[PDB]
Amino acid sequence: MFIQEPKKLIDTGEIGNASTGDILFDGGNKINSDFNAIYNAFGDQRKMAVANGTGADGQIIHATGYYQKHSITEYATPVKVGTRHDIDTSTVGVKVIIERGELGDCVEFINSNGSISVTNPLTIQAIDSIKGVSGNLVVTSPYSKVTLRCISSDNSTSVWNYSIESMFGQKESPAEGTWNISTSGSVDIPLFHRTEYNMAKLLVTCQSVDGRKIKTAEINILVDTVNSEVISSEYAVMRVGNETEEDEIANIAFSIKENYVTATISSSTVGMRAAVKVIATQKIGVAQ
Amino acid sequence: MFIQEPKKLIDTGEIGNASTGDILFDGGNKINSDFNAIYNAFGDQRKMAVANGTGADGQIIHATGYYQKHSITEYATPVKVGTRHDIDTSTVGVKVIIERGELGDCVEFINSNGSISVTNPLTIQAIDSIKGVSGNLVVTSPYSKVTLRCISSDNSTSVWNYSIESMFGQKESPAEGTWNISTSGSVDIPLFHRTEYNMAKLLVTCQSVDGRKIKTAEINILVDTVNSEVISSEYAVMRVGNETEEDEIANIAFSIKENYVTATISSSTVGMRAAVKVIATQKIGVAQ
Amino acid sequence: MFIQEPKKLIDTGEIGNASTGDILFDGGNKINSDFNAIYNAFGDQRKMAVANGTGADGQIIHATGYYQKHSITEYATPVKVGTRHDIDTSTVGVKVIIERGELGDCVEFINSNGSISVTNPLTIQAIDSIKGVSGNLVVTSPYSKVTLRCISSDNSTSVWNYSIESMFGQKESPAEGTWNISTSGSVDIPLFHRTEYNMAKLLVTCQSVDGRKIKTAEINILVDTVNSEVISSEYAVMRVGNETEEDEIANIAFSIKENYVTATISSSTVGMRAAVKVIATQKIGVAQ
Repeated sequence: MFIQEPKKLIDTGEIGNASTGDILFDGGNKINSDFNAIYNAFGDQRKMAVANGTGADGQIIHATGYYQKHSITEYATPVKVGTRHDIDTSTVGVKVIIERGELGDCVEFINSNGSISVTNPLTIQAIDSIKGVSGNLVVTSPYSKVTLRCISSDNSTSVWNYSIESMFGQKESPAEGTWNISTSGSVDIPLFHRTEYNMAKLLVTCQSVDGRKIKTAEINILVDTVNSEVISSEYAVMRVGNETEEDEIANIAFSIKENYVTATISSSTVGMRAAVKVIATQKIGVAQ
Repeated sequence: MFIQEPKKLIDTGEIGNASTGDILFDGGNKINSDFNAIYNAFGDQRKMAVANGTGADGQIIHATGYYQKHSITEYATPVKVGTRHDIDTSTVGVKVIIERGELGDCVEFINSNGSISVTNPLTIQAIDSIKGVSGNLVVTSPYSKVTLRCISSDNSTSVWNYSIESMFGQKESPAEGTWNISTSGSVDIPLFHRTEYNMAKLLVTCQSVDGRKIKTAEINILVDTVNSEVISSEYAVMRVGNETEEDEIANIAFSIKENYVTATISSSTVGMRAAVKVIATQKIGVAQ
Repeated sequence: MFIQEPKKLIDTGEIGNASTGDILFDGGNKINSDFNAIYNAFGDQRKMAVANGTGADGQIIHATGYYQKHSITEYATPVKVGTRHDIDTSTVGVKVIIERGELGDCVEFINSNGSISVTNPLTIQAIDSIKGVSGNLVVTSPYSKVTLRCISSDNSTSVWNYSIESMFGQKESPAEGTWNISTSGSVDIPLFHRTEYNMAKLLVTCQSVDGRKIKTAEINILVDTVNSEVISSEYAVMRVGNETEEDEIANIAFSIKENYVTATISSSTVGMRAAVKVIATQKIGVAQ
């Protein structure tokens, strides 16, 4: 691997005190050290073995950043903080050890070839320990994104915590916010175009300006594109200021309006607010 | 657009072999090429048209990175790997083509002005193909964040996969971990301050040290701030080592303790563990 | 704090017109300015107080980027766009003000020591305003990740929107895609290895090639590792082209096959498609 050297700056404090040759040589080397540091942090390090990362196929600065591909033997020694790794466990699980860190230090892993599995896992040992983990962190989720951050260092205590996420998938939410129920006692909230999702899950919480009346409900909806309708299933309903055990406080209905799956929320109570959030969706794609 | 040139390094191998003029000119140009490469990867490229990105309003290095605003005509030719784009489909949908990639290569898109929609979409063609997609990837989610990564190259096979997420929203989880049920047979787990959310959804899974007894349940809770209480709706309950079809294995209750919405988990069985995770929340904000 | 100066480039347009001393001094200073800009955007700025960030413990380029630790007095003045902050509200809540932005400008916050709470919050004022927020954005979620992006500038209107996420947690999805139901009328979809999760939540949507028949359902499953079985709870079922109010359109079953929790989907209708997505999971870890 390439272990950069800290930042070097040109000592302009000299020059009319050390002739050219000496200054240009010392300067250039410092400049090269710095650029190699930067380029290797945002570019493929495997290219250093060729013209020191120069040439027509030399290193480039990736705006998206870069995750290094290192070999098993290279992971025999602790990885530096701030580094990024694209793990390959295709032929065998790999273990990575992270040097002791300091508050905020971070190391991120990616799994572009999806080799991570239970038999060929990504084992991570963060010098000292990982919170909520006994010993090493064993990652078995293919095509995953693992982020480790140091949440406590001071002195003799270097503790890290982590996050694990899928590199891919449709995670977007088509709608999230709060809307007022107009004096007319009803409000339409466009969720998404009829063609974007087949199914969606939302949470709806309606509360009066004084918080005396409030209702919350979870709703799964199915988009029936052929009949231009939307089927819904509301459950886990909870209310507080309901005058009667029959009084809804707020009713939620669905339909397609202007080609947009739409939530229509109405209520008797005046000055009712309604928070609407889509927390999941499903779109039938193409098999395989 | 600005298409950087690979990394260039100063040939200190010369100097006391090529006079100053030649070395300073060749050096400076290389230095400028490199810095332009870096600055354009982390800064606004539209500024290059002014003093080559210099001046009081010249380019700067964004620690957060930067997403370039390019024109339609500029997207007529394949985009390089490692680039970032802030898409604008306000007047018309835009198509972007990504050059053939290699394992790990990445390209990320953002939609700051929220112009993406079904009529003015973001169409992406990743040289060769995108997994789970027939032809081009058509993005219609406004204010979205799209990430494309190459998951297979080798030779004649350049396949990419993608992720789509919302740029905005409250996605945080107020609590996730595992707690022991003390010998007293009960444990309180603070979830969040009474004022942070009106509604929350959690998953609870309790298992004995030997895995003979286990229960899982999903729970939606409503924070009644006025009466300082928390209403709950537990469902999808599943158990395995239940001695009786009336034996709960573990009971979950909610209330406000010390002003924190709190989960109280108790069980007869000794040595019971309980995993608690909040997978969704809803907070009534301000309309509009 | 360190407020970088815009990009500076070496004026090769001179040299055989201004002797060495003048060019090397002016050049070096520009080079240093640029590198300080880069290093301070991707490295610890607190090190500038020592040898200007040089030395054996000097600044380094973090591939993961870096989030600066600034003091209360330093936040008395507006923060520049593109900066990253690791907030510390351990002794008192801190307020940060963001200078007016332009479309796409971004500022990101992290909370490595988890000091953020309701009593010691992170208050953010984005010059002009934040959408869906009345006044300042008040963050009370510990160990959070806050991202602010400018979604509208033009002229007199500088509006921002934000996202809040947990820095840590297991958020990965073990499976998401679409599968064809073979002519045999049944398909097995491996979800994850039996040891990865104790509980999972999935959404399943099956639709015929012509969209006349379709069913959607939400399912929570519990992995019974001791008996090598999987218990399930299917609900919120919705159908459209059901010939009978008893006709399922598609049946979903679960079990462990080859040691992988597996979904088995079967249907009478020919040419049925099935979208399967795991939107939540729970793994019993170690208490504390």
